[PDB]
Amino acid sequence: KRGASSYVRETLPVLTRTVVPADNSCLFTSVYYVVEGGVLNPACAPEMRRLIAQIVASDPDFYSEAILGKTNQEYCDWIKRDDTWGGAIEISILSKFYQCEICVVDTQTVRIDRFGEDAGYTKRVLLIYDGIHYDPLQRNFPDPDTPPLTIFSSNDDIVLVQALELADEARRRRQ
Amino acid sequence: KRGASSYVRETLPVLTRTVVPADNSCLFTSVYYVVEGGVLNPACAPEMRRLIAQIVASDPDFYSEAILGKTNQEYCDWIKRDDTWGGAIEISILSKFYQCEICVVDTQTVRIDRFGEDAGYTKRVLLIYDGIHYDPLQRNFPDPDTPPLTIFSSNDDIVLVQALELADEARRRRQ
Repeated sequence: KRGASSYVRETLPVLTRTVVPADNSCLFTSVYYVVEGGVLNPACAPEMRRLIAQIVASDPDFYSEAILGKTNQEYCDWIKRDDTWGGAIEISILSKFYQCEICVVDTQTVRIDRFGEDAGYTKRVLLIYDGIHYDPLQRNFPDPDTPPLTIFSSNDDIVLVQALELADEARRRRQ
Repeated sequence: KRGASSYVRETLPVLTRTVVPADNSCLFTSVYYVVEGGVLNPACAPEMRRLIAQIVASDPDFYSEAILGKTNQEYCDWIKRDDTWGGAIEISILSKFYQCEICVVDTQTVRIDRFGEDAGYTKRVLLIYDGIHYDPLQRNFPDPDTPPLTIFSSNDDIVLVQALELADEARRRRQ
């Protein structure tokens, strides 16, 4: 029969995805979810786009065509549209605003893209990206009381270890 | 446009499954794969079953009905059949024989079952189990030269962190 006495069971916290709506707002909704401590607000994008436009218009010395791929005013008009999709340029701006490292695991390349890698921020948050859609990641614990965590120490590299595994498994399921 | 300059890419080694045949030999084939350094030998089971029977018959003081769920002779006849499936009793015996901790991640319970947890072995190997089929796990590296690794230090808990993630993702895909 079974053998239940011949081993010691172990468990640890794991990272899990929380799914946000599959629309062009997903970057903004995912970022809000993790910097807010794990709370979905599907209406956050217009305020976040306005914030990004304010930041970019206020620093044209930095935010030029070479960075934005559009003129500074053209970019600001563009980010304020309700139909545009966010990406790396906006994640970099939001990382600086929130003063938080944003680590995006990419399931197409099995790599983490770290925004704020050298900034000395004390916290990091994680998203997962498949080339079109972003979702937020959180740490779930193996106990019934601890709520999920979305904001990590920037010295916590366990989350990076686990995120990469999740990306690798996703890319293998895709293949 | 794209934003490729605004982040630092990072990667790390990840654990991956190597698939062994979907038949009743899978425990034995998976164990051979990892203790042999990552080599599939689909013909290993008869020799491994004979070894287990020899070990059990040689220590009836320990290997009684309370451990085996059969009489010692009934167990030895049973393990030598070519149609029987291995499980925890056999993993515990093989862990002692190989002097290696065998860590089975269970995708039904999202837990690692550690055989040899307190034995002071200096190496560990990992399998993944879904309630019926075992496959071996290995560490693959993000470079073209390092071959995959199946035998870890028993102080390497990164492999446990990553295995649990893989189990969690498997149980969520099942649901």
